Amino acid sequence: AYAEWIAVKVVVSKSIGTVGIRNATLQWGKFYRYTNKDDEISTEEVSSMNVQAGSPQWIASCGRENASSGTQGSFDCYDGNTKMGTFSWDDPWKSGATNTWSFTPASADYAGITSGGNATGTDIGEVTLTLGRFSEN
Repeated sequence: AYAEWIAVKVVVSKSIGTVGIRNATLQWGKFYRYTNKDDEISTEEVSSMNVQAGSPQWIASCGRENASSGTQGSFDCYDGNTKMGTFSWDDPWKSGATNTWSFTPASADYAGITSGGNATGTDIGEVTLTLGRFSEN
């Protein structure tokens, strides 16, 4: 249902400049133009987004309307040709389960730090994903 939703704020550091959102996939639900759940966006369009440092953009997904299922999917983040990592989430419809989400870095050259999100809510809600390029101390 629409009540199961996540919205990911993609924050690109000046250490990267531009992040390509690629390889978006959904096991359940749809993508939508935040904040309007009726304005569906294709997986191809999400997978064409370029996010610029200083101007965050949102990737939002919800369950299909009136469906007894939630939203579950992923997208990849790229620095040019180089994979940075993958953001994934699971927001089930049935009660008695925990919502999950994560960024998994492809290497220690990049990090994606998350803040916010409801682990036990009907919805995950808003999660901020802050992406940067790093070197070992």
